[PDB]
Amino acid sequence: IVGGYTCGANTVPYQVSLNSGYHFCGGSLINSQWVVSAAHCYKSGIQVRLGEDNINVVEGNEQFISASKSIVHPSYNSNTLNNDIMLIKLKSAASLNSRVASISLPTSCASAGTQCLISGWGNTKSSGTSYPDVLKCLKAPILSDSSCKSAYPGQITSNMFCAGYLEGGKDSCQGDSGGPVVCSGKLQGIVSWGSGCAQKNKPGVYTKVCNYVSWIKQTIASN
Ligand SMILES: NC(=O)c1cccc(N)c1
Ligand SMILES: [Ca+2]
Repeated sequence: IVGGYTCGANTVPYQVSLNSGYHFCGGSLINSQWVVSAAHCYKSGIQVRLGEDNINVVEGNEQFISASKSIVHPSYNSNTLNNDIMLIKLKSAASLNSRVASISLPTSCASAGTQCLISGWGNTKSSGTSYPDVLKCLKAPILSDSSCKSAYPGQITSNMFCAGYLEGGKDSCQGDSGGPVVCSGKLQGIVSWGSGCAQKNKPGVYTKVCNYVSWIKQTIASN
């Protein structure tokens, strides 16, 4: 997260870290058994880390649970990142508490201008590299579809939206991928891609979760 702030420990209790020997992506807990992330975060051997604040220090509220299965969206296109969404099932159910909690799925899509909370452990610099140990947060509005498509002509599908600031300076970045965009208490986005981070006229692009609710619910119910 570039241009954000330190969230505070366990203030985003649905945020998870995906770990394969190291943190590599975020995700969101949607029930005690299932996490949503980005398809481009797929790999085998994922351990889901819940209850984290400093990802390099055991602070006492963590749960570390191996994934038993991962399900990439059937229409995911790795060349264009269309349908950049996957589901991860936990080998054992998370123990839900105030610091490990699920986030509700949308009942409809969110409007442009709605303010959202984006979070992650990704890079905090817009040129160069610095990774935080603690979770970072950014408040940012959903941008109009026209401003999104203007910024990325030929690359935005109906399964993507932009959020952030056309002036630059505040954005998600490498290492935030797969993590949440929450608006009005619902998981509306997944950190997906962008041209650099926090650059002018290049807002972050997010997977449009509201298009996938039926797929999520049916997939979970059958797996
Ligand atoms: N360009 C990047 O490193 C990146 C990755 C994920 C999200 C965003 N906004 C940017
Ligand atoms: Ca920790």
